[PDB]
Amino acid sequence: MTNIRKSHPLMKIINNAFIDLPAPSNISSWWNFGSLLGICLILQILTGLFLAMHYTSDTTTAFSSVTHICRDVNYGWVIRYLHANGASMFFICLFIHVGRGLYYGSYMFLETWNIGVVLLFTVMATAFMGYVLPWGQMSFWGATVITNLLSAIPYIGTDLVEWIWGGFSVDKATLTRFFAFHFILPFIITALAAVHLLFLHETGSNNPTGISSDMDKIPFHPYYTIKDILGALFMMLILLILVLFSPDLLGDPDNYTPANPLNTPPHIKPEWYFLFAYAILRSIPNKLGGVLALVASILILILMPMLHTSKQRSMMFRPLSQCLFWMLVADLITLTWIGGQPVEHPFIIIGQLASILYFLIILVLMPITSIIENNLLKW
Amino acid sequence: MTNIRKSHPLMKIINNAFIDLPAPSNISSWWNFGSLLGICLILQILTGLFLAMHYTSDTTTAFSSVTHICRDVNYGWVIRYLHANGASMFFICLFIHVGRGLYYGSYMFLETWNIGVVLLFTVMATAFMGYVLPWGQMSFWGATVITNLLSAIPYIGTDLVEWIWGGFSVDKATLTRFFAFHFILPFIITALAAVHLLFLHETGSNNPTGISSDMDKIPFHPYYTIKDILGALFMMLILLILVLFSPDLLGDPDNYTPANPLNTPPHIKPEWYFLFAYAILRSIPNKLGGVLALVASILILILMPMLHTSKQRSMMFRPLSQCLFWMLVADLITLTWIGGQPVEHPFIIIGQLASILYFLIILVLMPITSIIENNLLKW
Amino acid sequence: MLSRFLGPRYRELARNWIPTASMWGAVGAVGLVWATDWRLILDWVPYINGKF
Amino acid sequence: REFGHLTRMRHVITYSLSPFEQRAFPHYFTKGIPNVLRRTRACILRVAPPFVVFYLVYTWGTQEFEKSKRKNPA
Amino acid sequence: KGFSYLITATTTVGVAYAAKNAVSQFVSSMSASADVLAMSKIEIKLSDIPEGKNMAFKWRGKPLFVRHRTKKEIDQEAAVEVSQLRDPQHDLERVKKPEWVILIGVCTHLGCVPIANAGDFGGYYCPCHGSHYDASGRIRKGPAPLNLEVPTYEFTSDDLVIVG
Amino acid sequence: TLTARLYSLLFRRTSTFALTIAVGALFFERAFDQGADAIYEHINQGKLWKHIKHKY
Amino acid sequence: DLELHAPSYPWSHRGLLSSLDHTSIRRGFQVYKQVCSSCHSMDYVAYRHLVGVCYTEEEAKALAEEVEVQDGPNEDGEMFMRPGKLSDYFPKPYPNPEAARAANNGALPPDLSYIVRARHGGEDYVFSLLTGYCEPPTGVSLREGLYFNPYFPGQAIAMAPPIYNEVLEFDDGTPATMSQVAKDVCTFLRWASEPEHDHRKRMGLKMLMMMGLLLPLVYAMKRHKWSVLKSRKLAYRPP
Amino acid sequence: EMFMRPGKLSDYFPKPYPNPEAARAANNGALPPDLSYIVRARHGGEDYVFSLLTG
Ligand code: HEM
Ligand code: HEM
Ligand code: HEM
Ligand code: HEM
Ligand code: FES
Repeated sequence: MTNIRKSHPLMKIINNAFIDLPAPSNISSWWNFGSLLGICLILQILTGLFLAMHYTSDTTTAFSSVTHICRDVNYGWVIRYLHANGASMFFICLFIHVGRGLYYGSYMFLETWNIGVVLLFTVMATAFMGYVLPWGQMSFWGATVITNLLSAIPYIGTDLVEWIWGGFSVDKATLTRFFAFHFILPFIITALAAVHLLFLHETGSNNPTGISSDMDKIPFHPYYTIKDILGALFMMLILLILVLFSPDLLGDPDNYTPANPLNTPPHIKPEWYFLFAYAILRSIPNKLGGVLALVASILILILMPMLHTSKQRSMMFRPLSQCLFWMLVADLITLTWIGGQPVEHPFIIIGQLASILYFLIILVLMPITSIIENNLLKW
Repeated sequence: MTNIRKSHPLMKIINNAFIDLPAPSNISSWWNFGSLLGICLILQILTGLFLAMHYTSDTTTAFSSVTHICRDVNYGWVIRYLHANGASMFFICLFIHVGRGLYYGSYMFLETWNIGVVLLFTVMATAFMGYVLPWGQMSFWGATVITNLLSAIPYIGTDLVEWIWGGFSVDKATLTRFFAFHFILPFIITALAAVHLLFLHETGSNNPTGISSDMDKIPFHPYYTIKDILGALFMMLILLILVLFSPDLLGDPDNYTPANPLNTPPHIKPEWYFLFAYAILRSIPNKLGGVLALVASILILILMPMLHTSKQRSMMFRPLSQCLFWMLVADLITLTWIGGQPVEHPFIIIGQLASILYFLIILVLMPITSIIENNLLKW
Repeated sequence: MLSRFLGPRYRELARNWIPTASMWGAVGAVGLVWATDWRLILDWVPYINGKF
Repeated sequence: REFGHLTRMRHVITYSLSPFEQRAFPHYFTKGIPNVLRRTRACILRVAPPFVVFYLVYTWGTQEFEKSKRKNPA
Repeated sequence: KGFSYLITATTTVGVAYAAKNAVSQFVSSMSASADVLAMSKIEIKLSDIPEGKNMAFKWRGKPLFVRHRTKKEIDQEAAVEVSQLRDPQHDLERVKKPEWVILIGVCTHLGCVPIANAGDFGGYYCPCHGSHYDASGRIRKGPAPLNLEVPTYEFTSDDLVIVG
Repeated sequence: TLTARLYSLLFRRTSTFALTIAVGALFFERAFDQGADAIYEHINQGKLWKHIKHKY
Repeated sequence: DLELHAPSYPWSHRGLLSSLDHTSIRRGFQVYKQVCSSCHSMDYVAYRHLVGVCYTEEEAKALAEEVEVQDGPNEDGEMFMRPGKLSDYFPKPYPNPEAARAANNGALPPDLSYIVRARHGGEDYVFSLLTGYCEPPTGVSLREGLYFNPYFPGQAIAMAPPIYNEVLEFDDGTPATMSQVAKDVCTFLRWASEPEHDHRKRMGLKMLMMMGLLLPLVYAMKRHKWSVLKSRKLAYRPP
Repeated sequence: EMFMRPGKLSDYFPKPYPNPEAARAANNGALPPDLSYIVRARHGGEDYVFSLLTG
């Protein structure tokens, strides 16, 4: 006789995934965010479906439909604001996950790191396309600006922006295409996340100390299932606080206005999670330089495995690198704050300095600090 | 040091699922349909997305949006009719696949068979919700009839029906939720097809002779890749002939009329691939009995691995069983034709006899005949 | 990496694969021109410019 | 299920030739037509009768609909 | 081998033709549809504008700017700071029309719509980052580094005009 | 043989195979489009718009 | 009860690779312009679709300019008239759908944008229904204001006989006999239902030739690769 | 004809000006914004609205 959990192929995959997977016993709370992302994803999908069941995708009846969701559908406002704030929770967990990967040297797992970068790209694309769907003033003008950025591409720029627009501006065609891509993309994200977990399992998780945890391993089920359950409950508490008490805290009030193409908002800004890159593109004067810096701000995560030079994988035993990492985090928050602020002195100078310092830390200060680090330990 | 094809994890899965998979050397052309359905699935998804980018799931604009797709979108008509006739081809290949499984005793694979039944049910649901989207006369009234079917279930009944309707009857809300469910479902179908292949691979495949083919397995890539490519080319030939020469061959003309709820079309029939169920519906006078028979017609495939009594897996060496199976197929076409025709004296009795025969062959004639054959062959 | 790949045998391998890689790049260029229907290039090749 | 532990054989020899040495259509019509005719002869006596009786039933029902449809002299 | 691979080569050529003529179908579907391919022929007319009045309509999904150039600008602004003005341009270079200058409604600094009849002169003041525009569309003060691009004004007979 | 020369001049290398396929498709698209359009116009001569633009 | 199915007429486009006779399309549009548009409506097609099919660009813009079309709000919010443009759909004779029934006996004229593709039978029906009017047979009295047409289901149409010989004058100068008018308007309605008809047939020709080329070659490739197994010769030599 | 009838419960709030352009014309030229979302569409909410009306 065979145990069904270890013999049934479906239960075999589940067992090797998160039942008897050997995981380090000393992984901190910062790892829970991984599961949270998946949890958020699942929640998002559910809410997304219940939003797609009352949302037309026509310019004439987009915004009104959303109001019909909030004002007429039984328990509709809860689903709508659950989606809106779950997007912010998703991005909070995504940023914390990226920070954890940077800190404890989890980017040394190359394939998982690259798959994660692809997942990041897809998640930002999906969220941007989703924000257009309510067809508020902010959605329309943000889509207009972002797609107008693509006109800076040489030779094939204007054709590309006209093509994506499905015309000559953001209109019914663009809204419908954005709805379709917003629908399909999260399933691609799910497949990519499955691939991410697959690549991760062939090497096992990395502990905070960086040293291989092969000698000290515990089964995933009796410990980390309940630990991730507690993490999911805490994230649910925070998300529900946002939804029930300040639903439009992380939301521009201008979005609650029909998208009028004949009147711009006095201030145009993306959502908060998109500001860190947005301000970066604001720093570079050249239009194509802005696009290149925008793509580099995220693609620079690819160079992390190559730029690593310290003999130790993790950062628990590298104080100077720790100060550098927290400098980078503070700089990211600086860029996020600046992006929302209008372009004007002194924000131009501070934004330029913040972007320059970000790139300097990522490419120069960290490897040089690691090389200095090695000498202090006689290696 | 090792080939990437069988060392890289994703490459290893692809290798031992499509390249180096040992398959029987004598699988006939019928087995090719297993590939075609999957290709059809992709052709259903990839084309379907491009309709979602110009389709607005609103009662006031759904039909107008579809006409806009077919008349104003560049090559939109190709996408629309490719999608419709590809769904028809999907059902053709699905029925042929079920026939192959039933004939050459494939239902001994149990898990794969049940997963296939679930996939079949999901596909019928997907097509049902799909037909409603153009919001034609036949779309609207077929949706009305099929949803009103569920009123026959005891107790819950009308409450469940109105829950599906999102109101007192089919309306804008019903159209929107049908569109959303239609969008989500095929990805669930894709995951279920992956599970189907996973279950199938553990045991291999059933060759036409029905005997174990472990002594004649051949690598998949050199032979069956090109064989299934030829099959897909043939399926493309048939599908493209249908699309480009008689686009509305398998389609009611009245669907080109905007859905007017104040006029019942003279004929109310579902799509051609549902009639065999609908005819069974027409056979049973009792509404609850009719719905139970309708679901049992498809559910009977689960009983097949329990109803097989012949000591021979395949049907290749069993003449009377072959005659019974072909009588069953002819009964299926008879049911389709009867469902197509209205309900009068010439057709009512034929429908009753056809339904009784369809159940009798599966549940009674086939097992008793297998006993007769076993006795006749000295075992 | 900066010096391990810089070797006489590696340089010879580069020379060996220069024809293959270069005409693979030519393959890609011609395929891109054909796929995008690049008029700026296709306007010069005879009997193909008649398409426009 | 991968190659290596499929089954056990002994004293079985398989001769084969390169695909570049044989003709991909060796006696396509000389031997193919007799084989197709033999297969049709073997299968038709079992496959045809249900479809021919289906055709009879279809024609009978289609004609039955009209005369029940037709005018009754009264 | 040449014959056997010639079969494969001809197959691949046919498949390449089919693949191009299949992917191009979808790509062209994702381009602008025929209904929005009826553009750039707006039949607006100039008989609703004297000097200073500044109607703006919709065209190609963007605002356009129909304004009677004021009796001042036609004579002075054609030579007001013609040296640099942050961009070199003469008034009738903008439009052959000497009384019905027309522009596009995208302020050429970041992407916006300058509200009409405002600014230190009063032509077009961009609500976003200030950047007033002259009544003929010129930029003198403001973060805006370039002037409004003028759409191809296919002015028809009499009042009726065509932009684009 | 012509076929042998074609093989061991332009078929042996898979990259040369790809270049041959690319150029062959480049010419075949034009040839096939021209031929099919000419045939289709021949079948429906006088029934297409291009055959009656001269009148109006 | 009973209904009379329309006979299969020998249409010019009936052929497998045939195209709509676009001159007849132009004449049929004329017929719709001065006969059917008076009470019947067509929406999904516009003057823009006429170019490159039956009318040249100048003729199409003149046709659009002839009619008067309601526009958006005025400088104070009025409903000002405007000469139609190429981007204007064909005007609807009756503003609200109920007004069409009110003007008629009570049955609204169906839109012809899909009437060929929505009626079971196709052009043969729409043609014959026009050229099928006859005096009612004895024993079946029709209501006042109703008309007997065998092909129309129910045999009781609300049409005044629309097409009769010498109703309109074709620009070409072909005779205006009732059969000619019916045939040309039926061809135009078929074009209206399926604008891509000619392009569909052209692509179908291309597909037929391409598959007749590819399928033998891919079958040859399959035979080539499988010939290792279809020519293998087994042997058994037990000790 | 587009006749007249007393409003019922299901009916939405009345709209004084037929088209928004008529609304602009009736006033100096500005558009009175819809009040269904004013509080949560303007930075400040009820505080801003109260200050605007009484300030
Ligand atoms: C779609 C969102 C994502 C999901 C659902 C996801 C899922 C997961 C999960 C569940 C884990 C295991 C738990 C953990 O260690 O955190 C994990 C690990 C990891 N993920 Fe992600 N991830 C996502 C995005 C990313 C991103 C953006 C990156 C960085 C580019 C990334 C890189 C990693 C790395 C390096 C690990 C291993 C961490 C370690 O072993 O300590 N992931 N991922
Ligand atoms: C990857 C996970 C997802 C993210 C991050 C995401 C993000 C967003 C965001 C930010 C919005 C704008 C909300 C607002 O402005 O009020 C939105 C709206 C929407 N999303 Fe998603 N979404 C996700 C998944 C889905 C899925 C799977 C669906 C479809 C089932 C979906 C359907 C919608 C719809 C219909 C809207 C419009 C309703 C609205 O804007 O409130 N979303 N999404
Ligand atoms: C399981 C495979 C699928 C089947 C069997 C299926 C079936 C159908 C059918 C029968 C129609 C009606 C077509 C017509 O009457 O003209 C339809 C329409 C539609 N389907 Fe699907 N579908 C499938 C997959 C998809 C997918 C994956 C999507 C989304 C990407 C999708 C989106 C649509 C849309 C938007 C329409 C309306 C377009 C139209 O009017 O034809 N379908 N589908
Ligand atoms: C969503 C549609 C389906 C897809 C994409 C699918 C996919 C496949 C594929 C690719 C194969 C291997 C090729 C073959 O053996 O023919 C297969 C085998 C099989 N499928 Fe399906 N299938 C589908 C529906 C079904 C249904 C409805 C059933 C029956 C309930 C079923 C039962 C089987 C069985 C028994 C086999 C094994 C046949 C054999 O290898 O001898 N499948 N399926
Ligand atoms: S966009 Fe008008 S000034 Fe910046």
